[PDB]
Amino acid sequence: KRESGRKVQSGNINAAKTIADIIRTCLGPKSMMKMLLDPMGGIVMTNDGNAILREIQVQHPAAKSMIEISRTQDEEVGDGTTSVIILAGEMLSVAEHFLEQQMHPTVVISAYRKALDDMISTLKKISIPVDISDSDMMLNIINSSITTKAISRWSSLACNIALDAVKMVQFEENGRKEIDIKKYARVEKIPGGIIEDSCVLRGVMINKDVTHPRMRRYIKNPRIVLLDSSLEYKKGESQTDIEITREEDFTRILQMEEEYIQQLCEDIIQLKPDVVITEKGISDLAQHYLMRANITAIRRVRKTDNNRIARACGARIVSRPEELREDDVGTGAGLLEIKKIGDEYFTFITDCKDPKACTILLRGASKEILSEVERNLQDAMQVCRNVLLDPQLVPGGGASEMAVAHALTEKSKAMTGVEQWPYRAVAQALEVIPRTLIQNCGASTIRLLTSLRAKHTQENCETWGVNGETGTLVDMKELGIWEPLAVKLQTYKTAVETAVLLLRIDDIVSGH
Amino acid sequence: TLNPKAEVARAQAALAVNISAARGLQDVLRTNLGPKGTMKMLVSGAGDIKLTKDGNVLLHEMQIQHPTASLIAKVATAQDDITGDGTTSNVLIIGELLKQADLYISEGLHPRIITEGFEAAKEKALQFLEEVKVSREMDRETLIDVARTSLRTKVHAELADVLTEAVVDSILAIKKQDEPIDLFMIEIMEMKHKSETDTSLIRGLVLDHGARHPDMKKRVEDAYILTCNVSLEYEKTEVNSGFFYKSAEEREKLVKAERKFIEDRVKKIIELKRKVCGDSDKGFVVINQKGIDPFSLDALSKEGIVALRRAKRRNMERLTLACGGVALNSFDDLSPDCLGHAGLVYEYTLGEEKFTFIEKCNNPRSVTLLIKGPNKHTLTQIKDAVRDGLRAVKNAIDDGCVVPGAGAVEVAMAEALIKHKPSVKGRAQLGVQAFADALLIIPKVLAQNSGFDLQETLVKIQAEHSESGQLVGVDLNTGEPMVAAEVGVWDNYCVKKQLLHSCTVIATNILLVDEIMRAGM
Amino acid sequence: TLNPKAEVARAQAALAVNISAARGLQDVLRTNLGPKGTMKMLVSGAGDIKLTKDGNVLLHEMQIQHPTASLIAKVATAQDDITGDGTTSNVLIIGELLKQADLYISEGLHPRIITEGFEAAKEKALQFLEEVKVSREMDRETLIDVARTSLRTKVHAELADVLTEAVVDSILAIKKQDEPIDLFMIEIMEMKHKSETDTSLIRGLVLDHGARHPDMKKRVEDAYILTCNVSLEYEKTEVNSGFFYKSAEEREKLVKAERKFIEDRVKKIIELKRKVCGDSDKGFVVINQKGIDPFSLDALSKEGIVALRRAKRRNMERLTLACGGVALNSFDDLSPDCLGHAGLVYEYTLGEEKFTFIEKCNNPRSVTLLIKGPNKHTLTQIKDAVRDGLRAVKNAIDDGCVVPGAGAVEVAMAEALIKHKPSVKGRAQLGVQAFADALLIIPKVLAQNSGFDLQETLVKIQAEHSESGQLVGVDLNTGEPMVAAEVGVWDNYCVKKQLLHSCTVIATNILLVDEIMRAGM
Ligand SMILES: Nc1ncnc2c1ncn2[C@@H]1O[C@H](COP(=O)(O)OP(=O)(O)O)[C@@H](O)[C@H]1O
Ligand SMILES: Nc1ncnc2c1ncn2[C@@H]1O[C@H](COP(=O)(O)OP(=O)(O)O)[C@@H](O)[C@H]1O
Ligand SMILES: Nc1ncnc2c1ncn2[C@@H]1O[C@H](COP(=O)(O)OP(=O)(O)O)[C@@H](O)[C@H]1O
Repeated sequence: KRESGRKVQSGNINAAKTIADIIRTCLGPKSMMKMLLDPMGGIVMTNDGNAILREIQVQHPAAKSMIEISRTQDEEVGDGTTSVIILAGEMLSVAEHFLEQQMHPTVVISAYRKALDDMISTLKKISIPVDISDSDMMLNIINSSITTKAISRWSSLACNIALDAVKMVQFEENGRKEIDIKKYARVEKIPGGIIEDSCVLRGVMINKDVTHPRMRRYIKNPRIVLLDSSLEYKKGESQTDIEITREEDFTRILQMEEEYIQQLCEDIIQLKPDVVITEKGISDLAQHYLMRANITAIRRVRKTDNNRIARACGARIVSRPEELREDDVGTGAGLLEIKKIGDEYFTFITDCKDPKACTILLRGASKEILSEVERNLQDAMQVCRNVLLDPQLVPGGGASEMAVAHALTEKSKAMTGVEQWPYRAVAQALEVIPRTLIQNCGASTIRLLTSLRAKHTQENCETWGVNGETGTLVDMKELGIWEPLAVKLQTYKTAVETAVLLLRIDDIVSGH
Repeated sequence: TLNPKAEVARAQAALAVNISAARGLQDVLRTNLGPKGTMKMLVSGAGDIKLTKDGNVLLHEMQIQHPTASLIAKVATAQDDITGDGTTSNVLIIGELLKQADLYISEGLHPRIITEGFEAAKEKALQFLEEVKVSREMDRETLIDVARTSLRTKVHAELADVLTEAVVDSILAIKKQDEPIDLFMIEIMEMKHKSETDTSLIRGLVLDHGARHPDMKKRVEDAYILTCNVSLEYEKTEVNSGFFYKSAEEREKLVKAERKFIEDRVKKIIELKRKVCGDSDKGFVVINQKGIDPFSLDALSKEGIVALRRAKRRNMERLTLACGGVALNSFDDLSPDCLGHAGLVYEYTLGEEKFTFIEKCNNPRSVTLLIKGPNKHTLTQIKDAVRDGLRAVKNAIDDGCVVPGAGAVEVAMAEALIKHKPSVKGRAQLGVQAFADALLIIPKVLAQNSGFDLQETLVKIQAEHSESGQLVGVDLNTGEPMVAAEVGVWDNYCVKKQLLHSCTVIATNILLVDEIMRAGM
Repeated sequence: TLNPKAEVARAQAALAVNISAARGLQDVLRTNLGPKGTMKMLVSGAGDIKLTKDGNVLLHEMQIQHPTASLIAKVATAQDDITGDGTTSNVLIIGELLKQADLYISEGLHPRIITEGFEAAKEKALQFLEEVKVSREMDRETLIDVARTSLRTKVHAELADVLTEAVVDSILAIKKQDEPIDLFMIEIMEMKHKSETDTSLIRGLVLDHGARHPDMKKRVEDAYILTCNVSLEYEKTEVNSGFFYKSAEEREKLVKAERKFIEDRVKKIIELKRKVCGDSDKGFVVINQKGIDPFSLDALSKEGIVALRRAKRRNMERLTLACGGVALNSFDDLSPDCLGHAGLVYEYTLGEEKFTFIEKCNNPRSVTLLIKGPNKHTLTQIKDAVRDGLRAVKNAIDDGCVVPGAGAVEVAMAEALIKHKPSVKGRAQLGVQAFADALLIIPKVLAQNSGFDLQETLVKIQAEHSESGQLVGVDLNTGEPMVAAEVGVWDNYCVKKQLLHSCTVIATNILLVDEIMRAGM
């Protein structure tokens, strides 16, 4: 029914801790697999933290919050999501100070929020900039995802695709340097070819099919037209259908259907275009004028998809076709091609311009290999987004965790009060990240984690992390495990903000 | 630590659940390894019985109760799709790999350390396979040893010489000048009313539907093959008309006019028959897929034509590439350029049905292997053995290298791994030792099924050492060592190659399983 | 097929029961192997507590539920009486031998074949000791490492350096003239009212009861010790008479008359005192075992004579050898022949009690090891350690050859047995492999108790090889390899020799058990 008292906070901890214990071993390159018993007796042997929790049923609402916060991470950053839940579960797993010591959550939350400002400052100290102009460094950075994948045979290809693609979308002139991979980097697959044939189209590719053969097959100077209205007979304000029974009234309603569709098409062809792109559908009578005009018929193109076209070829959006002025012409466009590349038509309006958007062409030998190349390239685009938004990397392999933990432990010495105890407990929670990397490799956890903390005390904290493959210690200057800063800061805030959230819950109430 | 309506195995006992399933599946399939191995029955529940030793059939068609064991069954499907052999030996090595790993995992060893040893033992075992393979030329004497080695594992040691010569000759007819090979060129037919040993080859092709008229020729020693797809039965009016009648007889009178479009096209058939060698000591055959009217059949039958009707898409496909007759979709464009040619064309009468045979062709690029048996399941068992025998001869021809059998490669690779110090990690050799002992399960099981001691057989073949290339195997009749290359036992290079790639990947992934969770089960 | 009140396991389950018992007993004693190993408690039920790592005490004094495990407990009683060490490691090898045998017995191997492999490996294992045994001459530094190696496994690493020099010098005090060392020459005495680290050696004997009178000399630098066994207290009439009294006063007259039997003899002690060097700068001591009246203690104390009473028979025999005076069974025949000679004879004062010490003897051929501790159980703990440390130095001197420790012999013999093929049959190769992997339990367990990974430690010491005779063992503090000779870690030759002969005999006999029948249980 409901929960109240200390049972709530201790219950939310066991729920969040239980969800993290599932994916404790799903961290690093030597991640362990998980067996998911389907209801029909089947098994899925995935090792992805997002896919595991997505398929698991959870009864506690605290678990739904942990999972729903992880999904929000995937939309922004396709990496480090597993670290959020583990840290959020370890930060909450310290229930000694929470209940056994009878401290109020406001005392704990004030310490967790104080450490978060210190964890953020320490990560910027151990950071390091990157020369984004040199693509060789970004290759080593993007290899964190290409490693242990089938696309390693064309690893450099994936970097040049993702690197150059995000640079086109990056509109730095607006100050904030916003990037939109979902809209301005729309990806579409093309059957045929191989992995090497994968490239980036410098334009906008529409997957519209060819309905008739009377369409422009190859053009050197396209002329694209844009409009939102539909090419059909003007209906009434309501959706009332036209019901007719008298034959004499048919020719009247038919003539009204033909003339208005006729006059609207006559104005579209006055500019001598090569393709009519409309947002809404195009009826059969309207297509009879497009095939007669020897121009391509295109429809069902969204607003943002049309906005990129006007920036590419120089077209102009109009409400209706009747108001089409001479400005709506795609002069300077590269070419218009509706070739059937791999048993599927593809509209290419590429040009020699970068209209703050592009389209990625995924060539491949089969749908299985195409999907493998697809999901592997999206993460590379996001790593390029995170580095280009904030070109600062921090040492990975558990080094940034141990480096930050030493700063809090040394800073807690001057922390007079009861908040020093949970403030230090957050530092010991960061050690769980190398604790799992060492557990997966099989090396002794206590022996290496003890020596690992000693290296950060004496030697510089910017290096001396952990090697997940070998298990021994290694400097991140010698091993390119450097991860972005924006991923770690958002990973650290989301873990503390999530733990602060569940700690603020004291009564699970039902009602609507 | 779990939500309601679910379950979770947190500790390492989840791994023991997967090890127990593989150990159980090992003990099931080990009794059907090799020729002397037993057979397993597949009761479909409806009442159909089926006996077979093919591990792919005992895992794909047989549904497995345990959830974990069904995963390994899907791999046997994947193993059969690449090489078509080794599915049984794949499961036995997986069962022993996980068995040997549990001995060290119980001592506190992590699974990830053992899997890194398998990756090292695989590369060493893969390099040693390159040295043992024999790249000799493939001759009829060699492929017979391959076909016998592949067919004796699926039959009662009586259909060996029967299906061996058929399986070998079927392949040699479809490869010359280093051309790429395709097993789809060989058709597999099944017929009853004869003993199991009545299997033989068919150089031509078998057709289902035969001629239907008393005046037909039972055999045509020569004829031009005319491919067609036009319905010579009663069809609708082909012109813009309808049914303008006043009674039933007037409706029937218009059907005569509707038959004018078909009846005249029958004369066009008779015309080209009389034109293209319609003289004495000659014949003509029509293979029209669609139906033919009884009255129209009377016209062609009296002219000495052996007509056929209501054929399948597969028959017309092979009939075209074999005979060369191009399909005419309308008799208006009838011409002699679309005509083929063939030798003997006859219909062998069985006790119940009949089938048309088009044997004695020059180079049809397609043949047929006619299987004969008394029962239904026996024909299916022989169909599987031929497909496994053809794919075995295919691999030996495509991949010109072959390797010895009878566990001689497994015994040699195991000795090489033991004679291999660590190179990736100190503790990795524990997995290399487990990989070595896992390979020895193959000669161990061959000694069990043959009825000999498991330990005496393996120790004798291991003691064979000399200052020269020496590869001994398990003699199923004697039990003593036996040079598999001398007696004529040869396995493919892709079979042993894919075993190491398939065994290591699955034995690795099953070891990396830390927890077993219910996804709403 | 069975009779009432009878049960028998005809199948191989009798081995699975006996093998399971050894594995259980293995897991119990493996935690107390070495100095880093944990201790076991021995609750007698009445409330007494006793802590000890000595496997013989954990098998002789403790009670075991399993009947099969009680057989192995009796073996430790035999192993202790012959060598004095190796009872714990004897049980580990039996469990690991039976563990490896069960792995092969499940594969259909007969038990008798495995026992033949042990007999072949055992004979080869014994020869390896003769090659690696170091016949170093017995000196102080060598025995310190041996006694340290034994005493550290029974104490908290604090009494080791204290007890080491004492146990070494105790044997050297009695070791001379190439005589066989007798442990009866060293008596072990305990004392409360002091801490544990106050243990030290006493050159002479120590007695419980001492002089109790104010007029006694606190220390006697020299004296003619008189050995006697005559009671100087109220005794019965020794002449042809008896006791007849009429009242309490007439009874008191019989005491005065009966006391004259002693009063004439108490002055006899004063006579021989004045007789044999009664001048100045001399002394006299009486060690009469029987009771002495306070009158005689009061009389002789005025003459300056230390008289003792209520001693043991064994102490009187040791006292005669220390002094030289033969025991006089009757004071009437007193003479100087019954006298001896000794040096400083003082009295050690504790908080409550006081003890007699006869240090500075001439030729006792015997010493005493004075143990001191605060608790009762701590005295029994240290006593069991010194008895084990004494036998360790005894075996090192009785058998001048020693061998390394830290499992260095087991790691070496394991590699030696692997490089050795049979000579009776091939299947004995499996038993030799089980013997090889069984000896490695000792270096495996030492890594567990020290808190290090079982596999990393063994692989390092086993991988360490060179082009020369090189030893290698487990470093309990660091976990890295360690040459035992370069650090002072040595075992005995008879211990390792009896270990191989003991484990092979019992692991053999346990494997030959085909059935377990209840004799009316
Ligand atoms: N090659 C490597 N060596 C050492 N540590 C690595 C390596 N690759 C990734 N890691 C570590 O593993 C952690 C998880 O990485 P990743 O799998 O990319 O994210 P997630 O586990 O959230 O999916 C990171 O914090 C990183 O420090
Ligand atoms: N004369 C023959 N002698 C010894 N072993 C044989 C012989 N023929 C086949 N074998 C063994 O039988 C095993 C199984 O063969 P096969 O049935 O083709 O594969 P699978 O059992 O995996 O389907 C092979 O590993 C091979 O070594
Ligand atoms: N510091 C040490 N380093 C290496 N090995 C040791 C050390 N101390 C003891 N050992 C080993 O522990 C073993 C057991 O010693 P001990 O307790 O005397 O016999 P048991 O365990 O059979 O009663 C010996 O074989 C010895 O080699």
